[PDB]
Amino acid sequence: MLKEFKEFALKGNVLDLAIAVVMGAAFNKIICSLVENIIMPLIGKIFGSVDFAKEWSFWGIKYGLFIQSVIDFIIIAFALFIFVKIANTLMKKE
Amino acid sequence: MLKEFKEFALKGNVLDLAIAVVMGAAFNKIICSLVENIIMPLIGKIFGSVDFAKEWSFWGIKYGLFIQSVIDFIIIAFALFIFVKIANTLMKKE
Amino acid sequence: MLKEFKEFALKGNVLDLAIAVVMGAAFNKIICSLVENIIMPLIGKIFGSVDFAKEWSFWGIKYGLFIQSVIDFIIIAFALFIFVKIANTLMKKE
Amino acid sequence: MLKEFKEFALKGNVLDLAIAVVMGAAFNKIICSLVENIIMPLIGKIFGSVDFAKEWSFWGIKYGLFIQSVIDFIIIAFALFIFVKIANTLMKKE
Repeated sequence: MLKEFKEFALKGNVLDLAIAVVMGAAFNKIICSLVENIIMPLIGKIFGSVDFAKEWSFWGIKYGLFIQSVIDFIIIAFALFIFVKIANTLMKKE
Repeated sequence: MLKEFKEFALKGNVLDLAIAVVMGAAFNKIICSLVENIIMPLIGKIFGSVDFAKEWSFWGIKYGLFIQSVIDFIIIAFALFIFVKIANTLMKKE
Repeated sequence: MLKEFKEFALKGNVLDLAIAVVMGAAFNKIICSLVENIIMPLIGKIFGSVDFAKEWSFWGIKYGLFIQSVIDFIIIAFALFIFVKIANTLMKKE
Repeated sequence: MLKEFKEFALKGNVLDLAIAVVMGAAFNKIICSLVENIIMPLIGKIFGSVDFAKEWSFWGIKYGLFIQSVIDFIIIAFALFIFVKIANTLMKKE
């Protein structure tokens, strides 16, 4: 029940690690939820059209779709930006 | 077969790292399995209705769906809570 | 082109970090590929039947499906086990 | 509003951690986008055919599909390779 090799004691500071993977992932979603349902749309009805990458072919057929993922890598970073500042200040505790 | 640059020796303490990504992810699922099949439902037949976020439109159409992901970020954290305490004590070894 | 705040220099030892997320994830899949196409099946035609969790209902309807995810958390750990030992020794370099 | 146990102050250097999970994942996609839409195809119209793993059966029916995931683990590593070098030098700032 206590100290051998299969069971060290209680699941130690593996606690924060697990929390890392479990809450980081959870965080990941909120981040995107915002960008896919708010951000992307906004940028779409204002500053310009949404996307452009259904672009290629090349004596074979690669894709500019590559770029698209980057372009968003770019706007996906952004949402975090706007997230941190809007949240760092308006931190209400209920 | 031994020491150059492409092969250092044996796959060293990359061991725990791999285990991190492989078992953290695995953990992630159990966490959710609980929340999606037990927790969420419970909170649904008792303390109140499940969700509310199919809410928006805005001279364009963003979404409160944003919130939903957060609201769950909130309840997804919770399941971990109840998980740790119910498990930290009832730690049986078969 | 060099040292301000937006661009530090070259994408530094963020290199290993990126490699972590990019190759750990990649690893994650191989791990599972094995368990879903080899391991799980094996354990299914020999030591016994595959799974059991389509089990519940409870004056509401939660699920033992919860367990299933754990049971596999258990066998998903295993595949890593058998993976490391079978690979640590049979390390051929082509 | 300040220092108790539920709220430490402001969401501290959990900042980089979150950024890790949020941008590493984001990175992960671009990596693959390239390999699935450019790399894999290329290697397919030139150096040879794409894949081979729809291979097995074994007095039961396991799969070489196992290998496939590894083979790609191999080519998925590669794309990173070509990514870093093509990018480390052509680092333009707009």
